[PDB]
Amino acid sequence: ALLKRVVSEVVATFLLVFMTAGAAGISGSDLSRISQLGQSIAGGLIVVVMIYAVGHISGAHMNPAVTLAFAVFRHFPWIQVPFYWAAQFTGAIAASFVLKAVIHPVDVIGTTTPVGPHWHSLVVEVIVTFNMMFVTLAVATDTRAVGELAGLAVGSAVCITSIFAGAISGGSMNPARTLGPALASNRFDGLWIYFLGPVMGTLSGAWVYTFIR
Amino acid sequence: ALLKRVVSEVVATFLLVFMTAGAAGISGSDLSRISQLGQSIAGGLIVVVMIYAVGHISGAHMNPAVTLAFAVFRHFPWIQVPFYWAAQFTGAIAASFVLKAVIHPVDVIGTTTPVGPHWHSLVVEVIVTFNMMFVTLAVATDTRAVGELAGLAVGSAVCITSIFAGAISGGSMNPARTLGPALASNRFDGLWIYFLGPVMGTLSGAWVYTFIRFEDTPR
Amino acid sequence: ALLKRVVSEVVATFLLVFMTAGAAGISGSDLSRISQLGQSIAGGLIVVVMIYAVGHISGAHMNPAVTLAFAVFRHFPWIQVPFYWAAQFTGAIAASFVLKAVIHPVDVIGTTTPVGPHWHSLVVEVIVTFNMMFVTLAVATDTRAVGELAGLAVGSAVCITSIFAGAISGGSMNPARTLGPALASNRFDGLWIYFLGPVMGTLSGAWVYTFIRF
Amino acid sequence: ALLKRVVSEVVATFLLVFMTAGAAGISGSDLSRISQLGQSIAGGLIVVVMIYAVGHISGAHMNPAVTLAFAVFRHFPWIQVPFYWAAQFTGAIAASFVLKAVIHPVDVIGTTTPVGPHWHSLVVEVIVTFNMMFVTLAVATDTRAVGELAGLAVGSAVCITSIFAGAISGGSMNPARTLGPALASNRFDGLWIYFLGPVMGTLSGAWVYTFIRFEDTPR
Ligand SMILES: CCCCCCCCO[C@@H]1O[C@H](CO)[C@@H](O)[C@H](O)[C@H]1O
Ligand code: NA
Ligand code: NA
Ligand code: NA
Ligand code: NA
Repeated sequence: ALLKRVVSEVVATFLLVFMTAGAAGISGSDLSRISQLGQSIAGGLIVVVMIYAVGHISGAHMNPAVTLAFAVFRHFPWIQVPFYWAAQFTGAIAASFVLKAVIHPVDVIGTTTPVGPHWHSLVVEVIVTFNMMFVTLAVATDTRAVGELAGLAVGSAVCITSIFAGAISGGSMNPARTLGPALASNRFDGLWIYFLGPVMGTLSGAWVYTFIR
Repeated sequence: ALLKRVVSEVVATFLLVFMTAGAAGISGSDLSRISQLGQSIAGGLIVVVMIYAVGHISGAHMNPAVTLAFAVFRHFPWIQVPFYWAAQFTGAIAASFVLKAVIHPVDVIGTTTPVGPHWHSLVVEVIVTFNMMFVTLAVATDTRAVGELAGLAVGSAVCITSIFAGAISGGSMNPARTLGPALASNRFDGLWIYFLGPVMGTLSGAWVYTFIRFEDTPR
Repeated sequence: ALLKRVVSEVVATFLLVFMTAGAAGISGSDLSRISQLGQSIAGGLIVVVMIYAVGHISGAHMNPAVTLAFAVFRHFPWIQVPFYWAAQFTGAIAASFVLKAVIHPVDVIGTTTPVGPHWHSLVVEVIVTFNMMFVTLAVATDTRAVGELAGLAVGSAVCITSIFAGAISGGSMNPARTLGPALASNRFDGLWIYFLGPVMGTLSGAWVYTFIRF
Repeated sequence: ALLKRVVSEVVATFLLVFMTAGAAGISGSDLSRISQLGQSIAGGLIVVVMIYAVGHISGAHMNPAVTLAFAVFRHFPWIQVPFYWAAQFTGAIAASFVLKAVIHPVDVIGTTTPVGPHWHSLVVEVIVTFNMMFVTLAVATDTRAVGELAGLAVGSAVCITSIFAGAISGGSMNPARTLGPALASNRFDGLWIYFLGPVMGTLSGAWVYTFIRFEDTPR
């Protein structure tokens, strides 16, 4: 079971970063090849796809901050958390180095970096990650919520992040989605934001939902 | 119960306004940062997200004119209306001022103000608000409707309003969503429209659905 | 009950046309106010909204050609068809003239008129209307289909029609949605296409679905 | 019952290619007529619509590589594979020539051809087709998946393909949807990629889903 969940998360996060960072990097190189809104939509839709494809096998976390929040609030076994982390970072990094080849001569592989003061990007990442984790705890753990629509709801949140936070921080919510492209592009500006921001956001969204449910 | 629902409404209206106004304001300052269509899609999607997040906790009104319409048509208890109201205005205002901090130097924080003669904005806000409350009453209160799709159905209305009414009134339907950004941006052009228009919209959309949901309608 | 269904259809069709022709007319006037894709998206979304609002009351036909095809294939009673037709045209025409006042000085109120040779628009209206009626009959009348997703499915078809057929015929599928704006705009080019194409479209789509269904 | 499924696949594949290649071709002639994003959305939405129309009839394959993968992994009878392939190629080519008539004087009919080095298009077609088939096998065959949402999930994969792979290979995943337009355009650049790529993509996607769907996978 653990092996199949690990493979599921490797593949789901690989596809998440491949489509998200691929569309972002091509768009950033030339808006006539992929529009800004088009790359934001693609980032939302790949989360929709992965949730309906493996949400019932691994839970489709694709995101180390999400796995952490689920474990902290007793929705997921702590013993599996390092494995999920190993899987998500592995898939994100593989995706990014595959892109670095197949979208060449584009050499900024859909990184998330801050526009403007870094603290803007800190606060925005926290809030938009909160929104995503808040709805995630509802649709993934509350029988009173509409679980069949989990994919649409979480993808919607990712799309929002991409449209709005994309203009400030690049709209990550996801240390692995950030770190892969950063390595493939050798671009690390503000990297710590994309670790601290999302963890704060996932832990607070979860906490607030756990209070109100 | 009540306090959880207040917290729900404050968080949901905050996140509604943060995303709606922040995307609309950044877009309004520079369309290469966020496209017009992008800021409208974000507006609809945040309402989808919040309905799937808290519809089963507080009803995810996130809008005082919706709360009012629900109470008037006996779907929501009057005693909690002020609490919901305070939550929504609180969240909206808090969000607008966090935006004012973090989208700086953008200074117009996604306001809704009239394009052209103000009665165009009044008529449009009533009708697009009617649309949103009409479908809301159906999906939230009618067992024959598809309650599981409430978020998608209401968000779709919100998206239409942002696309079409965005070009005339700014597409609010939501007195708190208008007022927060107004205070944060010191822009109040036509502000009364965004109270009267949505109230008339929700009351009338609720009234019409109430008339058609029953073959023999009471009263 | 017929009264409430007629009111349902007047309201739903008014709103379909108000949003669809409103967005199209403002976009046609100035793409910086509403984008081309934006107005297409609004056209699909209002059908989503109306199907979830009144599909369980009147069936959210909103379209005389759809009402007709439902009745021909015995899914809807013939005696209500004229009332549905009256409701639909009435709502469409009223919304169009409401638009004429509130989007002034825009004066083309979101019409659907052909681009290039008229017969292109005829064929395309037939085919895109087939697609919409085909999915409609599955989701509205086949218990093996996903009835809960009917609004999403039918609205999707409407959005495709706006995006693609919008470049050829204006993408109507809907005699009332075309006639309302035509009257409000005083523009009638190719009007007959938007009666005959959609009727052929809905009848043929319903025929083929009726043939393949189990 | 086979004739009904064959008619279902002719019609579904015809409408898939009619709307996908029609929008792509008009957009490729003139972005002011249909936007690039718009034609991408049309491509995803027609798959949504066809899955909800005929998923319960024929299974809404509309794609010979999908039929192939379903049959290899014992979800579809081998004996019907040639009938579905015949249906899909007939529907697709017929749609292409109808378009050639009604979008004239546009003469490139929504073709999928490589941008840049052809090997990129091979790799990308494999990966994006893998994504499509992976979710497909979940929602069409796994009782734990949300089958009612199959249309939306598969249409979403198609949309992503059109947006991202559209800038590299044209985003096909579908030998039929490539071949029809190529014949009608007299345009065959890198055609083999749209046979090999999608076949590799659906087989490996179906393989990896088969691997992960069971704790103890038979073999
Ligand atoms: C991952 C590497 C895959 C190897 C295949 C590379 C794709 C080459 O591409 C092919 O190159 C041929 C030249 O031999 C040309 O004749 C074809 O037109 C072209 O499509
Ligand atoms: Na539930
Ligand atoms: Na219901
Ligand atoms: Na059903
Ligand atoms: Na299921």
